[PDB]
Amino acid sequence: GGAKRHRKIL
Amino acid sequence: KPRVLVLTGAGISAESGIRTFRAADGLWEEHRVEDVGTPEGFDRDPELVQAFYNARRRQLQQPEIQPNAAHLALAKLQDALGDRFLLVTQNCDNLHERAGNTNVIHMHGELLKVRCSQSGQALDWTGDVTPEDKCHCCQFPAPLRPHVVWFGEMPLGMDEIYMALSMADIFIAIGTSGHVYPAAGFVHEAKLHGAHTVELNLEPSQVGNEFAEKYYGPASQVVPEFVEKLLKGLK
Ligand SMILES: [Zn+2]
Repeated sequence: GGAKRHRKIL
Repeated sequence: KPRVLVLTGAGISAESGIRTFRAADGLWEEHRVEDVGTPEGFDRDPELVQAFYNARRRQLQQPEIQPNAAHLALAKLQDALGDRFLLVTQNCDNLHERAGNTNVIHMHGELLKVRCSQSGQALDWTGDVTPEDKCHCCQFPAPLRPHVVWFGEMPLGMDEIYMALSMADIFIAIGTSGHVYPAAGFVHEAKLHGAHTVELNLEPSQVGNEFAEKYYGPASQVVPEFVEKLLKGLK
């Protein structure tokens, strides 16, 4: 599922 | 009996007094994610980051902090289902454990644990982490970091989670925002493998439309009422 991340990058 | 996989997020612990990144601006205790929730943040200011999690760890263990009715309901669900039940949480708190749940998968780690910066070994820890605290797993004691999965790092127990997602008859997401991946994508996996998807939340998650069944309101009221129907449907 990939690494822990937020939907908004910028 | 149906196989049930439950995913919980920050929403379930909100009533207990545990806060997280606010929806309005993304600040966690008036701190930017970027400063206290990334590997980079730890590297630039280890003293501040360590102090931040020291505060969170201390706050967690205050007398007024207790598992609420939603936590308790999940413990009853595991008792009834036993091995056909799995609880996965994005939370670093220990309220699921205090409520009576066992084998909880903390995919984002735990506040009451630290980790050796050399071996990667996790370690139970309830007090402050000072610069003079080192690991107990290395010949040459290494510095300690919080056992919390930061943004940019790989979540824990992913293999077990995806296996359960494919096996689940019912998938229940509780108090999840839908902003944090891969956790927010779990509902899509469950639905792909034929699971019945349920959302229980104070507010609709940003993937709420993917859930087949949904109920909204305070966790301490919505979760115990959904759990009881389920237990009664089991008869
Ligand atoms: Zn070590």
